[PDB]
Amino acid sequence: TTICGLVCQNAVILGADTRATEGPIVADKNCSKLHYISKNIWCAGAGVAGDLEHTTLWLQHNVELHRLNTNTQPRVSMCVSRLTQELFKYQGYKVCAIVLGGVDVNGPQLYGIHPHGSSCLLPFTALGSGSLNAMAVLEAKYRDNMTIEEGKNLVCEAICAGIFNDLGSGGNVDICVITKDSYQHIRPYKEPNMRLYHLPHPTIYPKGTTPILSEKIEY
Amino acid sequence: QSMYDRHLTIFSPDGNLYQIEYAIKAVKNTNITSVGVKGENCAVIISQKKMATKLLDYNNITNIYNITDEIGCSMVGMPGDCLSMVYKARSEASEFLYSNGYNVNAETLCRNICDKIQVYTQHAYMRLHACSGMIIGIDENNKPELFKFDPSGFCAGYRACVIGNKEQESISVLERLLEKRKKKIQQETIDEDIRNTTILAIEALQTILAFDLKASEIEVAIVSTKNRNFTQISEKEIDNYLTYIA
Amino acid sequence: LTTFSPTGKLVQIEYALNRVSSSSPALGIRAKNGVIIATEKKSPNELIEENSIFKIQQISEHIGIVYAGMPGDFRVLLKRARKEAIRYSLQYGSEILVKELVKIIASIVQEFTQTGGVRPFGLSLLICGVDVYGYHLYQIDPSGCYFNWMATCVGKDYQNNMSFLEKRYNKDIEIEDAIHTAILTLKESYEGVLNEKNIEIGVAYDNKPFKILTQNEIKDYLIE
Amino acid sequence: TTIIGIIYDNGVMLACDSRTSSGTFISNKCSRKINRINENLYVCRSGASAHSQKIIEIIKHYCVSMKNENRKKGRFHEGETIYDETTYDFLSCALIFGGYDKIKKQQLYAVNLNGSIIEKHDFAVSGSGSIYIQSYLQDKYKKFMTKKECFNLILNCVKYAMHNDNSSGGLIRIVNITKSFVEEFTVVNTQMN
Amino acid sequence: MDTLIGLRGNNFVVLAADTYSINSIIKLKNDDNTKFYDIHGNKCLLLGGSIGDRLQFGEFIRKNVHLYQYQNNTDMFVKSFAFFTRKNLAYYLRRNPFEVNCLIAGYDKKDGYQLYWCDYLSNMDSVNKGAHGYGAYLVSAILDKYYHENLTVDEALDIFKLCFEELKKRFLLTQINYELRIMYDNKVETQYVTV
Amino acid sequence: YNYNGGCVLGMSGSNCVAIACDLRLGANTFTTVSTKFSKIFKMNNNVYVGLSGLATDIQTLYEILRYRVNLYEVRQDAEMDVECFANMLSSILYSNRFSPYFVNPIVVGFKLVNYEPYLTAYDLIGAKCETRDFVVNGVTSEQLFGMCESLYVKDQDENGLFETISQCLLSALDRDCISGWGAEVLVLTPEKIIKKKLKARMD
Amino acid sequence: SRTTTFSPEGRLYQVEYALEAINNASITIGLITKDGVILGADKVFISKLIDKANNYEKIYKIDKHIFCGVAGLNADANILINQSRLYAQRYLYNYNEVQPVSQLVVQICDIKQSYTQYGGLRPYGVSFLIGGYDTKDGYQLYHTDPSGNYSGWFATAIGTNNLTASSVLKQEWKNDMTLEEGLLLALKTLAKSTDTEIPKSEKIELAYLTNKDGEVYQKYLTEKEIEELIKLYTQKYIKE
Amino acid sequence: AGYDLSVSTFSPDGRLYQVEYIYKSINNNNTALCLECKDGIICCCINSNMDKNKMIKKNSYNRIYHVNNNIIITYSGFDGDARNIIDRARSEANTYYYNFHTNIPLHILVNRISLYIHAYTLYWHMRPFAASIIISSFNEKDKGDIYCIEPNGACYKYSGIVIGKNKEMFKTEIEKKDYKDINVRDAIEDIYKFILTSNNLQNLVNFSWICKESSYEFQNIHEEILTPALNKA
Amino acid sequence: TLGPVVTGTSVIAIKYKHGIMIAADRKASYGSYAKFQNVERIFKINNKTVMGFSGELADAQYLHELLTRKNINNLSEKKRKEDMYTPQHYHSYVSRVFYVRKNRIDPLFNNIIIAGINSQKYDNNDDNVLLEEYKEIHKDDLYIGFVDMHGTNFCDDYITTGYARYFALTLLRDHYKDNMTEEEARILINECLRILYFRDATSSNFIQIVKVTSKGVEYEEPYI
Repeated sequence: TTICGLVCQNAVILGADTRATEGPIVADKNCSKLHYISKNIWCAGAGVAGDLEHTTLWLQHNVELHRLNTNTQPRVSMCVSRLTQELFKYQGYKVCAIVLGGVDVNGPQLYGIHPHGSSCLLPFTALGSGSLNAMAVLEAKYRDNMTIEEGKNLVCEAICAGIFNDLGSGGNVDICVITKDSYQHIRPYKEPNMRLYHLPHPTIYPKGTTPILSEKIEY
Repeated sequence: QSMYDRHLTIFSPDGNLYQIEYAIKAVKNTNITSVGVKGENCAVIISQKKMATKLLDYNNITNIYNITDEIGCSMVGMPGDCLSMVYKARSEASEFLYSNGYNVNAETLCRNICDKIQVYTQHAYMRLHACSGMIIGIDENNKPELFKFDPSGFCAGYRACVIGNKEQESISVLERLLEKRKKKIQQETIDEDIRNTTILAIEALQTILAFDLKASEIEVAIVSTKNRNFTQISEKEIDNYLTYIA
Repeated sequence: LTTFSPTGKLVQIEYALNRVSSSSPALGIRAKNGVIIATEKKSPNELIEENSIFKIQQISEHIGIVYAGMPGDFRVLLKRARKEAIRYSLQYGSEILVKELVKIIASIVQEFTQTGGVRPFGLSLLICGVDVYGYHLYQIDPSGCYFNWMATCVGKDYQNNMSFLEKRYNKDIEIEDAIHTAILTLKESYEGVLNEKNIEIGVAYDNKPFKILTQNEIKDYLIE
Repeated sequence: TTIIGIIYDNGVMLACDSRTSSGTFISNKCSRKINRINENLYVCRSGASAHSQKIIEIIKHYCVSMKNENRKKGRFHEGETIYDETTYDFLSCALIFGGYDKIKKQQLYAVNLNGSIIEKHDFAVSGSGSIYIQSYLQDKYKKFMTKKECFNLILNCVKYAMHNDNSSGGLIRIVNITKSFVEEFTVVNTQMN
Repeated sequence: MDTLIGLRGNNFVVLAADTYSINSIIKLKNDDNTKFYDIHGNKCLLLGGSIGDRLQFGEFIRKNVHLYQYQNNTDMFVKSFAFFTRKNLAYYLRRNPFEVNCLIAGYDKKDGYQLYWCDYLSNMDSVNKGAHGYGAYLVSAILDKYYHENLTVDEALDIFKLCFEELKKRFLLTQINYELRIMYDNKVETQYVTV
Repeated sequence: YNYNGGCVLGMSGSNCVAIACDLRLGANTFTTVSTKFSKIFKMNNNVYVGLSGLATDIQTLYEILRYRVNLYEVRQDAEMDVECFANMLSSILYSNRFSPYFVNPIVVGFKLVNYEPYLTAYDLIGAKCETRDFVVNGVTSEQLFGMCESLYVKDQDENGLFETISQCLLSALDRDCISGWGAEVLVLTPEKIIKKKLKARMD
Repeated sequence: SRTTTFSPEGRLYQVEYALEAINNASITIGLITKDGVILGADKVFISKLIDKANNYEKIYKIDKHIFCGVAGLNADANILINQSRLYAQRYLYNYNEVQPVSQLVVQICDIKQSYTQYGGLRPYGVSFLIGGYDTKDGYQLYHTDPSGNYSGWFATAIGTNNLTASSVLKQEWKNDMTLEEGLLLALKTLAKSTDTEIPKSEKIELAYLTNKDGEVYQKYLTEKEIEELIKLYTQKYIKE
Repeated sequence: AGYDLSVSTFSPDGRLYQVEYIYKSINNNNTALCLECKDGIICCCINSNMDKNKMIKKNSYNRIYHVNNNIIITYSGFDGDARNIIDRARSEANTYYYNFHTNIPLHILVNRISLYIHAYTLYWHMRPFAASIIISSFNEKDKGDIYCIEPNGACYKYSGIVIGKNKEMFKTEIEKKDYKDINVRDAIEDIYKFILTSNNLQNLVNFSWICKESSYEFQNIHEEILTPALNKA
Repeated sequence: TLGPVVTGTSVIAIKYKHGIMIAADRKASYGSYAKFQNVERIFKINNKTVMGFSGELADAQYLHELLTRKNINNLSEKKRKEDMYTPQHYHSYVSRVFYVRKNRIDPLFNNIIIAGINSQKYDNNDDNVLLEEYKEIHKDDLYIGFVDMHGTNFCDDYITTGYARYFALTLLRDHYKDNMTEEEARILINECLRILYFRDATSSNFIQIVKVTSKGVEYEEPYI
């Protein structure tokens, strides 16, 4: 669940892995941790995935409502200034490590919110279980004012470093660019090396020892 | 006869709220005018400094109230209703910071004021607030904004508007004063809007009030870019701009 | 406290209907590939900027609304309309249906008639938009009822304004062809012959998000 | 996460590191331990960074809603800090309030865990690394000083408080306060050797 | 604790219970107690648990059903009666404990004789047999050996005589007295027997 | 909790989905009181929910979910698609955040002229685990994930899917002790539904 | 005055005007057959610009087996339907079974009765023919008023011209009525109430329950009633 | 046609009736007075109610109130309704002292008292207040300032103001002498001369001065300075 | 609050013929060390009564502000010199504040000592809130009260709170005399606090001696 975030010369690139878990097993090999706050601002959070649902959808519509009240696009410091008002009252109830940021009237910001309520601006960060592995390769290859392609391979290596060097990670890696024009929901490096292919066994059709067949033909 | 204007939430046979209609006449009866005009990257409010109809300190009586350090506004009408409207605005604009982080926008402030005004209209809780004002202020888009609100719900917004007892004898004058700068010369913007808009603003007030417009009976405020403070222009600069009519 | 009358009709509601019968004319016409709406924007002068005062607002990315009465009430009902477009969008991840939305606003308007010490809403709404069951164009009455119209007007002098639509309307009209039959129902209906970018027109724009047509865009249709 | 507030002869200065460690890991490197309130007073908090951002938010809301209550250009200084104490009627956080005043020349005084009775202070210092320089400050600090004297004094103070502390900051911040409100955020980056 | 043996036939429903009233871990306040909560509409509710909570819930659900049986001239359906008391148990769980165990039994022309089991929590389910308390661990198995289909009503009394006698021999607290609530053909007799 | 076990597994064939659940409602952990407690419900004619967990919430959440659906269902002439229904369960469980609703639901059904599989998982708090492939939740989710991993073809026939889900449940139920006897599988096609109750190990 | 005050005659004022306010509303017909209850309607036409093909506001749906035909204030009708749908569902949530209509009208007439007794609010200018099927006593058809005094029936014709249309059902109605014969029976009283001889078919709407052990409860399309309208031409079950 | 009944009814002319009658209510009550001086702010209060009681104590009926040591408040009108505003004034000082640990300034108290009086005007059930309030103080650095609060808000800064039954009489007597730069010890003798013009030789005029460089705090009437009244000139 | 994070030292109140003598150091220890060494603890509450602390200094502002406010309210109704709040009133009121907190669990750890002159035979009918010879009192017009954090309240002739109860009170219970002179009282406390300098781990110099006489509330600052 390593989620990397950084800022390029004009946009912010996020990225994470699509593999949730329960502690000893794998939940699913594809669960897009990225989100859609609006057109010019995206979100990605770690921690418990249940509390992240009613913190993203709640923020998506509350920003959309505020976007329809005025006429301009929403600003990134308004939404972060609204989660803390709810996260403080749920200091031991709501727990989430959210990373979000997009283009607005100011530069491309990237805030990192803590479960207890702490939040501050950050030019590059990594949140999740294997966040330490993601921030490791990030601090060694982070130049200032890099191009979009210069940040695309960096966040790809930042997640790939958190894929092999961590247990609570895996699956594909999806990223997103949050430029002022539009967004991108690309899924590069979907590990197609294929070390070994499976062999599904389609069982034959004799019967399965069924005593009752209450078939119904409702339209 | 006993017509249908007793309560505030009761419609008339033709369909007119007469308690609101009488409240607008309260503003026209206070005989206090004010002009507001937005030009390029600036906007100004011109007060009148008159008692709402000896030993009164004239520096205290005014019709300009800053809601925040970025959004200023004027007030007219009854002095009791206009004072409480500022407090119902200062406690609202500051509430926007505590509930949304960013500073409140000028257009959102007027619409949030009208929301509370409309609530007192449909319900017979309290009396209407016999007041009006011109909310001024720049936004994040680096553009000036001006908004006028009547005793009823209104978020009109004008590039140049007059509030007060002479709104029926000023549109024919403000249109010409605005035309004296839009379709005229219009060379450039040398950030000398004060010498371009306020001079073409005080001139509009002199065309409305037939007096000599004493500098010690008028105070303006600017919210232009590079300033951003709703600063009340000092007395010496007001008297200096009054001589520019020649 | 808007009680009954011996004739069996609300008197405050009948008085409220007179207010929408003397305001700016609102007009909506559905088509087979979208719905259109129009409003005669009575410009009093050039001081009021057109981008501030509007008669066409949005509820979501697919719902358009039109006002026809008390301008001070053009925002309170909008706030509860957008709030209901969010409360339905929080639970149900999809978009709010127009029939599900109009039945809530009709219930909100209704509660302002039976409650004691309140005043009924002095406006008539025109909710329109793309739905998964085709297109829709509803009209909300200050009494609280709603009609599933096809092409209607609610402003001043609509007894004869609807007469243009009763004789110049077909069941299968495209959205581009319905624009000129709507402009004709505004310019050729009454005064306001100097229709030069003084009419707000919203469209469903053939299942795309709600688009508020700009002044120069309407100018292409205003030449006829 | 040390914080040092030294008074001048005319104004006051504040200093803070930028580390905010989260369980022997730096999650928000180069953050802002100090915070702005107005053109004449700053607030630099430390301790628990959980409820810290809420108290700074409530103070900013209660300052703007109070400065506009008087006029346009007059706040007050002591009035704002005692309001911060009343907000502790818990949230464990030590705060430092300092700034220029319209009545007295300058003013700097701390707010401990629950009681802000440290008025007329002169060398207010708090935080985790504050325990390592409470004696060094008591020796090199005279009564009246200059601008460059206090700037060179707190530079080594934050340096010594960072040379022997696990919560040592990265780039340190130094905020000045005067009558004209110079307030230049002089940021220094050199560390001890 | 106490046993609450219930068995549903095809045209009859029998209920069994202990007629002991255990006060503390030592003395018995009274023999031949009252655990059943007879309802007018051919429904026989039977609770099991602490005497205090076993009483109030038995009366909160009896009058609340007799009220419903009078607000409409009809009688409450047995399928609706079982899911109603389950809702009240789930309602009385987030606030108060209510350590009770119940067996809901009744009869209605729309579905024949029914029987419903429950728990301390709301675990309502239609069954054919089943018991409660600590005695269920020695009687829930004997019922499976003598549960042929189309049981006559007189056969179940011999099953309980083959079941109560086992409780007298292999249970910690040998319950001797027993109460039976037979519900054969719209009649609710009470053939309470000892041993 | 590990009390009153049960499991629910949802499969997604080519154009027909299927669900299965046990039926052994246990009083205590190691007890059996009933073998006729189905854990799948007909929320609609195109929406089938499968609940698993404590019985104090399986029946309660089904009564709440029916009351919320049936109320919403009559406000429109058409039925309720799974898209708007799956998002509802994430709201009911989150509204009951610090509430004891111990359930792990499974929502299957056609997404809609066309017909899509649309399987979805959930947790005790309400994390919408979207999955266009097989899905499972319950107390025996550990012995079902790997079980439905090496025995799952992408697209299968209507009858072929039933044999896959049959061996997927009969192998896992015989490996666990609390999720006992009974397997009311439920294969469903856009025009026909099939309710088969397998003959599992009665131990 | 207000609804709280009485009158020297013993009657009321607000509930009396509401009883007359529904007399100026469109008619609705109720009819119990030997197969299932059926209902009638009258779409008042303000203009020809309504949809007239997808909706109709005179017959609604309460539950999957309970349905009513409203008649009166169309605005105030939507509140009780939004209030009866909750009682028809709160009974299911509390007793896990369908709600009998005899226990529904009592639950809904009390919400009307509660308004004509306190609060100082206006009553509900609405009255409707609510019918359904139940396992306790088969098909039923009740009828509420703005006061709350509900009563069972076999056929009712509230709305406008009640006394004339109700007299049609005094003779032409029979104890044994099939579904097709009942529809033709209710079709004539729906047409002659508006002083016409044949319905325009871009008018009146009908509904029917006819529980086939599942309570199908099908409504009618503008094309399905054409066959019913044609059958009225040949076999005229006239005014009389 | 009788539109001045409730307070929420607006007259068709545009005026707000039912609140203008209160000015006719304070015009029949006893008067109060205050004025600026170069050494302090001397106050005054005449209780012209001698012809009916004549049994009250000499220095009992006092109409000079202070929220703390440096802000005085007087009444003009219904003495019962003014008690409620003083309770809201002292509570406003105490609430401001808890939240800010300092004395409440004048320009923030007057704006909070005027809001309290105006708030009761807006209600349809609560009757409006019937008391005009004079609020004054005297800073050490800055000079004094007198704020006058009448019904229906309207807080106005003055330099000398009289309100009561002779407001159109004493106003002409203050503009004669420039009181802005004289003293307090001489103005007190001049004030007693004005009362004799407009009605007996009685000590029913109780008043105190906030500043005579007497620690710049609200003192009492100081009877010894009041007894040498120039009763003839 | 919870836990005495910022404690205080102990004060000593002794009465004599000219007035009330009180003393306290300026050390405000943060538990294990001397964080603040220049704080005040002897608080002036009236022109005739004062009060001291011990315990948590942070839980004293919630008591100082709730007490100095009552003095201004009483001063605003001073229609006679006898209407001043006597020390008997303040001590009984403070005990009520601690008793209502004792009903809850939060007790606001403090051991407030209230001292003052309980008489009105010495003219002070003029108050100077914001800033010759002595007299002899009959020992019954001098009120010195103690208040524990549990709400225990009484009054005596010599009170000593906090940690000096086991040190100061012992030397002071036998050395105290009646009608002590001014030099006798200060020499008694000076020789008493010396014992509290080598034994108390949380104590220091800067003995802020405050005397309450029949003419005012003075302040002095020795250093031993």
